[PDB]
Amino acid sequence: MIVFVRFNSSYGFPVEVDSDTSIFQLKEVVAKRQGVPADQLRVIFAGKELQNHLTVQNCDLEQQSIVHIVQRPKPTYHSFFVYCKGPCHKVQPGKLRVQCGTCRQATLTLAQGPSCWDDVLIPNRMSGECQSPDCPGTRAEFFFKCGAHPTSDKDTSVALNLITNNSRSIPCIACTDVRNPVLVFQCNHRHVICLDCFHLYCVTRLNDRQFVHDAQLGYSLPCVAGCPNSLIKELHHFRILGEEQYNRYQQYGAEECVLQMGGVCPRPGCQGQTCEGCGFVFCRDCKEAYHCDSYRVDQRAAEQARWEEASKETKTTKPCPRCNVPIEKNGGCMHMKCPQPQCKLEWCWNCGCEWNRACMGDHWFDV
Ligand SMILES: [Zn+2]
Ligand SMILES: [Zn+2]
Ligand SMILES: [Zn+2]
Ligand SMILES: [Zn+2]
Ligand SMILES: [Zn+2]
Ligand SMILES: [Zn+2]
Ligand SMILES: [Zn+2]
Ligand SMILES: [Zn+2]
Repeated sequence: MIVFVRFNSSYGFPVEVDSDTSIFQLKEVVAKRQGVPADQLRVIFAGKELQNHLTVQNCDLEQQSIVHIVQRPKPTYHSFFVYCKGPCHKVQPGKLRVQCGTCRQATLTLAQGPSCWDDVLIPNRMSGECQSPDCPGTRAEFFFKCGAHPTSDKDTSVALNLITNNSRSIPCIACTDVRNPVLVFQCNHRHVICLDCFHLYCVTRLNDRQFVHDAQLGYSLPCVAGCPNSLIKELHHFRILGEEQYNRYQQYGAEECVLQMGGVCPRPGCQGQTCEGCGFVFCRDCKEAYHCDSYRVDQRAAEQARWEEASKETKTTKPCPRCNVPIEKNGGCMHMKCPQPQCKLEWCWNCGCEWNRACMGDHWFDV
């Protein structure tokens, strides 16, 4: 059998595999050509990952069928997750901060803090009074920081607003495993995916060249379920793939623009008929060296793997930590205050403790 193997590239090289050939042996043969540990390689066919024990007959692979390989080398409750450009260079939980937008000083006092993503992403959406002297600024300018290490106020990361604390134990749409955090799509059902599958998914589309181009916005991916009007608008979410794969994604304009012009290279490093450049000659029909002879997701997972909602019971209401009078939460803001005048405890919904900067940063609000 011939199967075309696409590995960090648009073109797929052919591999010879017998009827009983194991997915591990395929991942052994691809490891020789590419020189990488087999225990990090992941074979994906039609969107489904193939486990090592499986065989060609079980998979329902056929002649010239395309398989991708992708390489993969009380606790703090975190609402916010960011991409830290350094030193981490990977997605991390972040701290949510605010400042006076008029003077750029982190002293902006909020009557009531933020309740959701729109409150902290839409500029000039919130308001307060700044504690700078001779500063009139009322504008709340929210920013984020990586939480994996200390950071100067100035050193800010971008929030990945789709990445969500899986506090509802929602299973993945791709793998059915309950992970944390998870990416939640902006389709009608708010479909949930784990970040391991988001990676697998983004990479598979890069090799396939199945990215979508929002003309004004750029190139993106919709929900994995194919849902309409679910393109990821916040394109910094592709930073999650890491630099190799992000870098690849950025080069998609170049490569599509060349595709539209009628251009075509099949090297792993990089008028009607030689790479010059890299220096490697090849056929244009089959992409071989110079010499031309010789996608769905399951419905049951899709129903379960939605952000959806929880019907209120018992989450809905909690007694005041100090005085015990029931308080029900309004919106997603964790910052509770007590109307009982002999008490008036400001506390955190989630932690059950007095309100403070840690709760604020880790989870001023929750989704
Ligand atoms: Zn960091
Ligand atoms: Zn100010
Ligand atoms: Zn998954
Ligand atoms: Zn969806
Ligand atoms: Zn080349
Ligand atoms: Zn050829
Ligand atoms: Zn109270
Ligand atoms: Zn808290």
